Amino acid sequence: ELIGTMEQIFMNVAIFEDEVFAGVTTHQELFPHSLLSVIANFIPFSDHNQSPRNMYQCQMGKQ
Amino acid sequence: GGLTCASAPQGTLRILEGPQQSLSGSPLQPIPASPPPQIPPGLRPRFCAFG
Repeated sequence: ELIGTMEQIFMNVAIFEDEVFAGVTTHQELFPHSLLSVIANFIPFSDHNQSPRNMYQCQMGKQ
Repeated sequence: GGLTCASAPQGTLRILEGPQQSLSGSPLQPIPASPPPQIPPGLRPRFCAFG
């Protein structure tokens, strides 16, 4: 389903399959790192380093 | 051909197509969990200490 910008303030999407419940959860993201850009995916182990390190790596790789 | 007026209608039946039944299944169909990474089979020490 192509959820748009205003639908997903009223939809209960879920990230993981375990977080899907009965009656509450109505959608699910495709793969759980979908919230990240193309360049910020290319960072290895993004969930372990701090956030300005990632925001600085995204402008290292473009230099 | 005079077309005189009549009284007030009591109720107004609204005909509309029915709700989409049997569209959603009674269990849900989630994307399956991506598997946790395995230690691959056939791992051995390939580096021998020199001399």
